[PDB]
Amino acid sequence: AATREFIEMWRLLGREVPEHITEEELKTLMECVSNTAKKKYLKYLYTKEKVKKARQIKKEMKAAAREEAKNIKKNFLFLRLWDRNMDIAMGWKGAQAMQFGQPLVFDMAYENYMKRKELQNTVSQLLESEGWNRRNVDPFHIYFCNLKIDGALHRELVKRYQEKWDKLLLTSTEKSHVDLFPKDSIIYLTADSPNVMTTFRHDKVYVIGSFVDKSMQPGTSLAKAKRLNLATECLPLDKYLQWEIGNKNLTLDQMIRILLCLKNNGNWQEALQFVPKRKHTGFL
Amino acid sequence: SVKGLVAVITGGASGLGLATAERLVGQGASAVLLDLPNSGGEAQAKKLGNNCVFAPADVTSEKDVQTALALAKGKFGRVDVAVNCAGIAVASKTYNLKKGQTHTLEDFQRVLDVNLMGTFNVIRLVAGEMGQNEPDQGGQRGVIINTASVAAFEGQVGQAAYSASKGGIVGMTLPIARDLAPIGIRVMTIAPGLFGTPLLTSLPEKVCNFLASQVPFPSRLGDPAEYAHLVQAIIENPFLNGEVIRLDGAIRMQP
Amino acid sequence: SVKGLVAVITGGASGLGLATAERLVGQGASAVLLDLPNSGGEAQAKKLGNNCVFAPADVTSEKDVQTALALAKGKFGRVDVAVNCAGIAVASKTYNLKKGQTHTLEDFQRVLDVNLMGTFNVIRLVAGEMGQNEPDQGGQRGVIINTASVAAFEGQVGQAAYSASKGGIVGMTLPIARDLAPIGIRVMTIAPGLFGTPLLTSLPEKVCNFLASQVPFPSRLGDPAEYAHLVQAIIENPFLNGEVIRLDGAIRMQP
Amino acid sequence: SVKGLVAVITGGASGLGLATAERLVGQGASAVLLDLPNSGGEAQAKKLGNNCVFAPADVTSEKDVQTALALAKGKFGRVDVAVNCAGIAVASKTYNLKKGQTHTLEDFQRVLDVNLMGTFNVIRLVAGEMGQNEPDQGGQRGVIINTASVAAFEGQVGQAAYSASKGGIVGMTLPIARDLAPIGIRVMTIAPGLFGTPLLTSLPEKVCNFLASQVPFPSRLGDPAEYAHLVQAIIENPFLNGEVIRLDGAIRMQP
Amino acid sequence: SVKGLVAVITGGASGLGLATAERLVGQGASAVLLDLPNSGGEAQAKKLGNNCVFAPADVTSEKDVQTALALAKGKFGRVDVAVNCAGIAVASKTYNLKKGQTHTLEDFQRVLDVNLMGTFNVIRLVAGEMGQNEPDQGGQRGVIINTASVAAFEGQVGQAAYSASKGGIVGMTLPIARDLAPIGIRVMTIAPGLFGTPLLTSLPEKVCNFLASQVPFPSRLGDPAEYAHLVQAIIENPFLNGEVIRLDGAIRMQP
RNA sequence: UAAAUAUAGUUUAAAAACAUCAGAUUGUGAAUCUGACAACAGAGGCUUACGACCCCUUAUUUACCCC
Ligand SMILES: *O[C@H]1[C@@H](O)[C@H](n2cnc3c(=O)[nH]c(N)nc32)O[C@@H]1COP(=O)(O)OP(=O)(O)OP(=O)(O)O
Ligand SMILES: C[S@@+](CC[C@H](N)C(=O)[O-])C[C@H]1O[C@@H](n2cnc3c(N)ncnc32)[C@H](O)[C@@H]1O
Ligand SMILES: [Mg+2]
Repeated sequence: AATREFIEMWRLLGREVPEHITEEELKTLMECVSNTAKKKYLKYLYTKEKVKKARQIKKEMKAAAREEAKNIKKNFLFLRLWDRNMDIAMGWKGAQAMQFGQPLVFDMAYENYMKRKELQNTVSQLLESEGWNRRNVDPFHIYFCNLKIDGALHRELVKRYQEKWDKLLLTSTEKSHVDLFPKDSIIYLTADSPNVMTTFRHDKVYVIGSFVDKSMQPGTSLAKAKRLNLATECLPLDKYLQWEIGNKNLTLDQMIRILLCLKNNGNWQEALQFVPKRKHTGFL
Repeated sequence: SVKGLVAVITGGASGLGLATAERLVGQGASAVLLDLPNSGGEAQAKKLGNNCVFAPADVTSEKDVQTALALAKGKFGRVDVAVNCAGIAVASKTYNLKKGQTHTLEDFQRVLDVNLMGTFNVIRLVAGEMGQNEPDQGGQRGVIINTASVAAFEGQVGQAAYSASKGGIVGMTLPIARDLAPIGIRVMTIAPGLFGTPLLTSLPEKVCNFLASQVPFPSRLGDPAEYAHLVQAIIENPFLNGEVIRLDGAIRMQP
Repeated sequence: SVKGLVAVITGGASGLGLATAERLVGQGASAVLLDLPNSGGEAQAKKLGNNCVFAPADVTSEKDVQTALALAKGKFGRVDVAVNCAGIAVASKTYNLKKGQTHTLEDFQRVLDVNLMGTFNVIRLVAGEMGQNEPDQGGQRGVIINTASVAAFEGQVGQAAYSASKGGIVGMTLPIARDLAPIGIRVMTIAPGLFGTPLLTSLPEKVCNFLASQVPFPSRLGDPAEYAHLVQAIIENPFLNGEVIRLDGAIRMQP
Repeated sequence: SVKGLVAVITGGASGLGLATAERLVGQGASAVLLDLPNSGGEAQAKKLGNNCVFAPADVTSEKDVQTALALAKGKFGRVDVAVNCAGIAVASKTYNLKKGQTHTLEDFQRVLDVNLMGTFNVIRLVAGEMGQNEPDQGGQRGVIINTASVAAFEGQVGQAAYSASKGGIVGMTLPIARDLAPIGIRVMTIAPGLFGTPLLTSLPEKVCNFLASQVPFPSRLGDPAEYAHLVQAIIENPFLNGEVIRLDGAIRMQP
Repeated sequence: SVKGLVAVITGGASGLGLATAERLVGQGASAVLLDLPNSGGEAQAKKLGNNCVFAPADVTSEKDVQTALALAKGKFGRVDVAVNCAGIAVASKTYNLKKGQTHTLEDFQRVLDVNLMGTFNVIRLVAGEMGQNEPDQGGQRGVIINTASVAAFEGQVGQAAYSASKGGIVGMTLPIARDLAPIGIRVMTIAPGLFGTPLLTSLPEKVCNFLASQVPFPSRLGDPAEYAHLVQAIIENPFLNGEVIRLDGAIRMQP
């Protein structure tokens, strides 16, 4: 198209532009309908390759330092197979969790409210969240609900996980959480909820919205829990923490770690350690 | 050789029992499918041919098994082999502190009645039928093969009832073999691992796939035909008695 | 140490259960004798002093055990140890060709109900009681000790029912230990050999002397105090879990 | 099916090994008789026909086994099955107080070297040979079958050395199966009891004849062909792995 | 009671042997630390006081053990208890197809020599020493306690040599108990799981944390004092004989 | 209404460190290797550009509630 030549002049002005831009990145530049929108995307591409180059340069340096060290230069009970063994042990715990674990629902019904960038970050947070659950002493039985098979969220999940996706010990379904669990057992977590959570209940199914709203959309999560008459709760952030700055909507990885701590008989002081320290001045 | 032998196969309408029936009938034996009226055993018996009949019975019932053995004797004249493959399981923890949930006594009782009491009920009645047989040249009147599980040795979380029932089958294998030794009835037990049966298919697919991947070799669910092959080997080998054979691909079940 | 611990001992009015109560009470523990109303447990509890109470219950019934555990909680405030020593036996061959006699299903069921189902009934209910305990310094909330038999491994002629029940206890020891591991309840099983329990001391002297002579060393019937000593060792040792300990003087039972 | 398979049979000039060779060759397999130079294996190999060759070797020697496996590869092109049937026994008490006699260390060492170390020596070397095989449809590269004894579980008086060696074979069966699972080599162990081998006939006639009556059923010494039959069953069944099968007619050895 | 008893503790300079020595000496027994000269056995014996002496010996050597036992008799007058805790562990796969690496025969041999042959060497020589004791009121002349491993039952990848040696100890426990039963020497075996011995505690903290989490309950490495406690329980209990006790917190090792 | 503020895994600094995901049968620095991810609240602009500056939205905190 004309965009291939159009970007060329932008480089000459030194507007923080990457040297190499792949064709699939040019297609994403089509979505940028404004000068500012393009500027933010190029700045993203610039910083992406710059940290790639910086880490790569540190890789040849690391590789060179390793080979020089080796050139200069017993009874065991176990072979060193720990990473493999730990993965196997987690799988057994995961298998047990899918049969007896407490359900935790990640509601994937927020694709329409998220742009490309936000959807990417949602999957990153989901990857981290699942990892913390997998390694836990008492994992949740994670449910991915309202996950459309052909949707962008599903496609990105498959891309990040590759062949691991079919082997993840979680339940991913197109069906809603209301179709899988009794409505009285469902508690929809949202910071906008009027009801402040006091205790972690083991007989309840907590629902977390898979929704990274950098462009903040308050009440979207609460509205979903009111369209279908579901109970809502919010974290007692004000009750326990002297809040200073920042959004009170925490990330997915922070939420699951808070819930995991609470499920394992941790108190609110231990659980709220996963709230970013930059957002408060301590436990009141 | 199993040619001409008559086998009463408990739970023979599906899973391990059906695979045992198909193999034995294919090898020239006669089979009686002992299973519940709703099991669909009539269709399986018709499919296997004239050397297979369906005997509707509940193994927990003395009268039901007596009727089935009378049917077996009426059609084929004798009983040479009994294979106990009927079994149920529950997935229930003994006690869950977080949920405040206790394993039901009725759930434990139901599993024992079918798996353990049902097996013994068949054993004690088929032994009487086998006792009427004239001994062969080796002095043998019959072979009884029971189905335990690897859960009898490493039962998982939630498998207390199943493990108790299967551990009971393992426990009574040698005494019953000793009981029936004077009259020439061999008693053997197979402890299958993870097999492609409805008992395992009911689990979530992802759980089934992970468990199958954890079988050292071959890394797959057991094929029911493989169980049937071992059953035939036990029948043919006169010196296997009072033993439990693990058929599990070397798996050891974790919690 | 067992000082200050509260133990619920099923079948505690006689035999292994009584010896366990006498030792634990002598070592400073509190005992609840859970036995049948006609067992004479009231006299034994009175003999053992103020730190022992009699709780009439049938282990096979949920209501009776619940009442007994409520009595234990009311009297002593908590339950730390459960010792399952309640049990019966039958002597009956699976099938006797000469006499044309078949083991009754009722006899098999009765032994299973008391030995196996009764044990599980106590386990599942006491686990809920021990679950209410605050974990100790080692994270432990309780210890459950079951009584299997050597018959679970080499059951004699006529011991099919007993071997099945005891094989069931052995089978479910590990899964229940796995079930209760997050709660911090250790589950252990003792498999005693020939002990000088009232059942064996009432057996004919001809059989009794021979069986005592068949123990490699010491060549005598097991003293119930020796069972009690092992029970205490299990309670005191925090790392014994999910295991069956044979207490038999190295005997291996003949047919 | 074993047709076309190549089996290396240790101790194949007599006893269990020879019977295994006769069966497998009769079923269309090729056998390599690995036995001592003075064992008379050359005559046996000639008797079994063109599909059988004699490879003189001492299993305790790495070089001897390497030469034998090279002979097997040269003659038949591959190795699919290894059957470890070489073994020795010694009758010696650990300590005799009356005679003031102590078990010699060298007697214990010699039994371990042949039975236990010799088995491992063959396993570790044949695994390399089987590793060169292309996996079959089921991913299998070979099958290794070891011969333990019932002495691994109920060792008699004077069988300390033998029981240790056979207990070692049982102990390492699972780890080796786990070791070779990625390669697709199944590892199985047979634990025979009281077979009509020349070893058992070397005992006094009165003792062996009494031992025959001590087998519950059939009340006779094990036929070596019955061992061979089980070996074939293990080879044919893809899902038998990491397990010990007792082939003993339900006997449990007394002191 | 262990007061006044003399214990010969093999491998007593560290780990399970040292913990056993500390407990027994603390309970009023006399201990002889039998360990290699290069071990800090002399310092440990001096630390434990006048009731503990260091006897440098290699368990694989008949002469070394004879010298150590003579030292025990000279210092304390008799031997009442033998605890075999000396051992080595190697990790080596049987065969590695990708690397083309085969388990060394020498690696297998050296593990057997120390773990299995060394244990038997001590047993056969201490039995002679214990045979000279006057029997107690119970007819007992001594107690021998061996250390197997859970690897005897579920050996992991790379544990073939270790599992064989430990499986050999398990195998010979009953026959030796039967051998020494007329003499009145009890033979018992402990199969520890994961214990916080220096060999395990030297691992990276990431590995130590993972191993602790693998134990169902308590979710920690075994304390060597817990092993010592079980040793004392075995010594005090006259009816424990010919048995293997798993001390493992209900763990079952994965491949 | 006003003023400061706002790091979407975390923190530090004005780009790193720690983390995350996939692969690994690791001989005990795997203490590694190969990949994946890379967005300082959001939108729109200005400017040679800047994280600068100018606007609007949302959110947080502290004051203040009608002139
Ligand atoms: O101009 C706004 C707002 O600045 C002012 N206002 C709101 N709350 C306060 C307050 O507590 N103290 C003072 N001094 N001034 C305040 O009032 C105006 C109108 O109110 P808002 O627009 O903030 O609120 P409204 O309910 O109208 O909603 P919306 O217009 O924002 O949608
Ligand atoms: C970053 S929030 C999404 C915020 C969005 N504006 C909304 O309406 O919720 C991602 C999810 O985490 C959960 N969550 C985040 N912060 C929370 C809080 N403080 N209390 C309760 N749930 C919270 C909610 O389920 C939410 O959907
Ligand atoms: Mg954040």
